[PDB]
Amino acid sequence: DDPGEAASMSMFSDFLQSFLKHSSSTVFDLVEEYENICGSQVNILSKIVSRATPGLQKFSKTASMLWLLQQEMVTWRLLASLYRDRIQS
Amino acid sequence: SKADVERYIASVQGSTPSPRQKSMKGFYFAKLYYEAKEYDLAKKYICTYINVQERDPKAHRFLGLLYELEENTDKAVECYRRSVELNPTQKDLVLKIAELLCKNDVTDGRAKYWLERAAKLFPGSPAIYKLKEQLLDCEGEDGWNKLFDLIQSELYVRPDDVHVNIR
Amino acid sequence: IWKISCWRMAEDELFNRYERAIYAALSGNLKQLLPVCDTWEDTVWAYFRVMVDSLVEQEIQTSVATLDETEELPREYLGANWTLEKVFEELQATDKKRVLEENQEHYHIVQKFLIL
Amino acid sequence: VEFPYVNLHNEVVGIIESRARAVDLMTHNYYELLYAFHIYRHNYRKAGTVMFEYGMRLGREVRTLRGLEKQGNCYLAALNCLRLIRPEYAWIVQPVSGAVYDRPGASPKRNHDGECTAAPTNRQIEILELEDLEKECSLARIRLTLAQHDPSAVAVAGSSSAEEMV
Amino acid sequence: VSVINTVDTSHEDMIHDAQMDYYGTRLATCSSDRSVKIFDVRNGGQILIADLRGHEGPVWQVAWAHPMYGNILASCSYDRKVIIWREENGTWEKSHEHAGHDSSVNSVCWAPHDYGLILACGSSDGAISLLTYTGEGQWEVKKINNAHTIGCNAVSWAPAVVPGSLIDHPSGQKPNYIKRFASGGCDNLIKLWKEEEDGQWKEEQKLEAHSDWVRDVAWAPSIGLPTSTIASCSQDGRVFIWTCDDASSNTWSPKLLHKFNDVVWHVSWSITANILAVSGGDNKVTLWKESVDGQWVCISD
Amino acid sequence: SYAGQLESEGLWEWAIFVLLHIDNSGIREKAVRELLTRHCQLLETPESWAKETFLTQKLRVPAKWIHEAKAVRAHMESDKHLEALCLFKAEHWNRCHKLIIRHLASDAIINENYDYLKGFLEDLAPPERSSLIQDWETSGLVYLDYIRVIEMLRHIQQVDCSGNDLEQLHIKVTSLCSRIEQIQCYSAKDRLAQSDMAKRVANLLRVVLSLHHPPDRTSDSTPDPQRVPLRLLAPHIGRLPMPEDYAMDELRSLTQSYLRELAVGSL
Repeated sequence: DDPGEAASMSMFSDFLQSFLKHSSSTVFDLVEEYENICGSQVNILSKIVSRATPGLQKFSKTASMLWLLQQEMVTWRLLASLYRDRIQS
Repeated sequence: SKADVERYIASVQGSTPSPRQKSMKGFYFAKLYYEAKEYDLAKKYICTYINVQERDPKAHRFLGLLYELEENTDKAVECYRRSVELNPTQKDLVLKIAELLCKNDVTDGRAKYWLERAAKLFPGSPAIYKLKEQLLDCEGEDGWNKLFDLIQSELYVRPDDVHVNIR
Repeated sequence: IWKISCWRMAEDELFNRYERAIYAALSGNLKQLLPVCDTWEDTVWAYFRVMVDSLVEQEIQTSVATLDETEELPREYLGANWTLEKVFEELQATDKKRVLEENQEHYHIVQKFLIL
Repeated sequence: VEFPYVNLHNEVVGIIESRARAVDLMTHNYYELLYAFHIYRHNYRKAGTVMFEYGMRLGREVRTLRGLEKQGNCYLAALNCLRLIRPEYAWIVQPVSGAVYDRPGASPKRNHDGECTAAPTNRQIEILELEDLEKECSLARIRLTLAQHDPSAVAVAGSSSAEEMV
Repeated sequence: VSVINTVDTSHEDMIHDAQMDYYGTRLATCSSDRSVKIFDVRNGGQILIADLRGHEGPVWQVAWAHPMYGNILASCSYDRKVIIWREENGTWEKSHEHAGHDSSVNSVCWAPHDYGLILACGSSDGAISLLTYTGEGQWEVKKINNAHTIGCNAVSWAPAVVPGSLIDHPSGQKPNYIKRFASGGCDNLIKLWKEEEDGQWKEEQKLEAHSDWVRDVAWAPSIGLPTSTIASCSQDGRVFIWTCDDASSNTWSPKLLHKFNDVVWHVSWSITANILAVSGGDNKVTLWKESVDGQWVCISD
Repeated sequence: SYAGQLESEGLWEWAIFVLLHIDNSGIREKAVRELLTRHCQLLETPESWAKETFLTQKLRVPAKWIHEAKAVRAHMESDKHLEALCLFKAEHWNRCHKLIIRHLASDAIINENYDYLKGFLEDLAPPERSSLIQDWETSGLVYLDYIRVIEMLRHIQQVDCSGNDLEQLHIKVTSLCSRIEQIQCYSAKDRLAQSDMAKRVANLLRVVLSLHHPPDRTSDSTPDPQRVPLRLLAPHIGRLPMPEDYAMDELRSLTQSYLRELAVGSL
């Protein structure tokens, strides 16, 4: 009813189709694609929130869903660096 | 070799004017003599840095390691003790003070006190179990009671691979 | 000598908070950098940016035997003990109520533990 | 003066300072002996503290022309003994101007039941930095400039404030 | 109404303003005699604290800062100056002097403490200045040139919680304080002003209903009230209330409160916003109340 | 209007009761904090205490805002003890500590009023509290370890205490020399407190070491502080912040024990 809560409902199957593309020998490619999926939905939700009239209460969930997936996107970025170093060392 | 360290330290003390600047290079001069096993020349160049940087915990720790490699127990301990005074984050060096005191005197209340300080920085440690065991075997019948409660209470943190179950 | 000069540009109240922070983020002055870091991410960044710069200065001043130099970089920064756990306690001792509320949300908690 | 106090520098200063604080300022030059002693030992900050106590005592006991002349010239000796110091340390320390030096040999104060009623002597302390000796030097000089015009004002001026003096 | 106390201010000449501190423990007054005077007024006693001299003309308004910054007063004058004064250790001295105006400065008003220590000042050249305390004695100035045509007469800040302007914020972020103020002038306009994302100041809205020079304008404190409200008065003897019933609409409506027989000089809100005081040109004050019918009724005739 | 009618005849705690029926949280918090910021007095009177206990124990008003208000009042009425205290009734120790270290510690040391300064410092010392205090280990802990070193010698000067406790005392003194070295002295007083703390520590170290070096059991004499080996004194005295006449009689005491190390080296 919020649009954001309706627009992110693919990611539960999109992350599964990305897991079923990779292996433990492509386990960083998996997390770089998880950042591209979350960053694509951050791009979509930003391109909805930037089009909401200020004070329209409904877009509260759209903004929380944007920030939640933006913090998720950078948490996949963090994982994709530090666990690569710790395995190379 | 010695002569390469001497040739480097001669040209690097040539490329130094004042005495305090020569002392400020003394830490690196001392490391190079230690890397030639010239332990007194290392001691002599670290002390001539310490008398110009009284507060460097690294220089006190390096002088302590040079006294450990001269078997001088309480001088290794004093330089390690002084390095813990100048940087208390060295839990490893609190343990190394207990390690060198229990290897010098088992009756020493400082050995038992520095083990107290090591245990309160590393609980559940078999190296600290054996540093207690080595005191408690020497505490006799009063030792045996403390040794039973120790063996029970630290097996309750790690079931041992062999020794503590036999003991 | 340039870092000693940039630290001096960070500590006179007549410089702008942002210019003090610019020279601080390039000279290790966490104490003049935290006066501008106004998110959780900025506050974690201030500690980590100075932790690397301080550890780099400690390896350099152990390995590069300079000559004639008669001024010190400050002993609050040269004498700095660092650990990852410490930074994530200092991030809970801060007065910045925003950082204390962000340091309780789910992804900022995950970010602490993945860094540790 | 020159070296008769190996181990003993702590006693000689206490002997001269206790003798100085017991005696009349116009009968024995103990503050100038103690100034010369501290100056020979390059202890300019103790020399200046001694000379400032001397100038403070002179205006507060010794309301005479030569008492104002020693007040000005002892404040001067104190001030120049601060100008010889780095601004890191160029300051004097005193009990507040109303705290009591209970003079040596005085019987301690009592209740009627006969106890020594030593009230807690909260050491509220005057600190005076280099400007404040320029200020009291300017005012002591002006107490004296009034005395070197009106000989009757001498009976008041030695412990007058700036607005009294205006 | 009941009198508590009757101050004699020792002023030799016409008083232009009388303002108490945030707690009602001190009073400040200013005059054609070039002085500003500060009093203790506690419990119906009265004592002089200071005779603050250091303007060179008649002083036209005073304003106390919020006590979160300590004991600070501002005052403005015919000589083009705004002076900021401060109490430290119990004595009052000048803590800033701003002469950056091209004619008489007719009004001053402090921001809500929630915005930082900021002063606004309105001038007879037609400009407005804003003075932001940056720290350790320093002040940023911003000057909005030509803010009114003919001249600027009054300035008043919007309260830092704009009604409705919080509902989209999820639990744990800071409020984005939208700094705004109102100003009146000799162009017959009231104008609303806002800070934009570059820190420049902008004319957000015009308010047009007086037929003559606007003398004064005051924003209502947002205590309990869900609407945004302003009062303003004029050289044609009118007072208008202005409501904005939706903060997303930015749409203001003028309601005529009264029309007096002469000029109205000043408008002053109660600290609970529920009552307005109105200074009439026949030397009177009248007091006005909003009813539960939203009608404005006098409580002093 | 009714909250203003309750403020006007002085029922400001009931003006809060009316304003607490505001369904809008953002207006409700501001209206209650703004009203508290007017009415909360520095004098914690029976009437203020009755209203504060009514607001906290009936109306659940967060007590943080009563003392936020008393801090804004303590700024206006200049009391920096009640400002530092009411801002700690808001949060953290640091305000009491950074008052003590500048305005109480140096005079308390110069007055030998250790047992008073301790009364603040051992309430700040617990690990629930000192772990939240800025600059503690180089300030409050240095003043407090100095006092506790004096207390543990005040006790060893009265009781048959063990070598384990004199080992502890020598370690506590050795831990203190290169920390009096590190005190943030601001005033004319702090530099004097630091330097007689240093003079006291140099001579505490002598008495602690002559109890580690007592005589052989052929003369029942008292333990000589001048028999103490130079070899254990100089590496710690060579860091103590002491004036040059204080350092002169220290250096003369060190030549005195060096001459005893030479004379009892030619027999």
